[PDB]
Amino acid sequence: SGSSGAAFAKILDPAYQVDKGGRVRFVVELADPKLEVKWYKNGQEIRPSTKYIFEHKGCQRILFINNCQMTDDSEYYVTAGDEKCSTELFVR
Amino acid sequence: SGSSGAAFAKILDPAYQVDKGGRVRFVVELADPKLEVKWYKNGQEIRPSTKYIFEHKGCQRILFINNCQMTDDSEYYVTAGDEKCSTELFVR
Repeated sequence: SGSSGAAFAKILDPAYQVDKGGRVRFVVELADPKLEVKWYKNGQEIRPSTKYIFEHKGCQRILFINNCQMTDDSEYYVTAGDEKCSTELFVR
Repeated sequence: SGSSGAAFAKILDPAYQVDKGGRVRFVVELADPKLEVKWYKNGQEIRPSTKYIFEHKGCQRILFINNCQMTDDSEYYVTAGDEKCSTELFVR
């Protein structure tokens, strides 16, 4: 059963919004504080840069997207273990 | 912006569980009571059968999976408009 593979103590909200030029913060909580996660934008892996800042605080895994523009208006997902959850970012 | 495409008033819960031989009920709520939805099991469209019963009550879109077995332990998603949400079903 997929039950033995549960990895998310807290998943992403269904959707988030942000004003143009603003910053959005995505947060998920893992059961295992040592488990690694990967973030994706519309299916392509996101990596640390000036647009994307990643933080790891114990069980929390955070992704900040800076200077949000319409190019950032998209679906995003994060993987942990054999699971994944997604969200939609709406840029105003 | 994807904001003008929002179609889910209520999305699926992150995960559901069910006992072997039991029945599970998935429910989502659309903003538009006339909008059609499609359900998928691990990426393949689910159709009305004895295993799958679909109900439409105003804005609510429901899917019942009967006689759940380990074969039903899987990821599922539903689409509405240009959006989709997913969930995991754990069979005990």
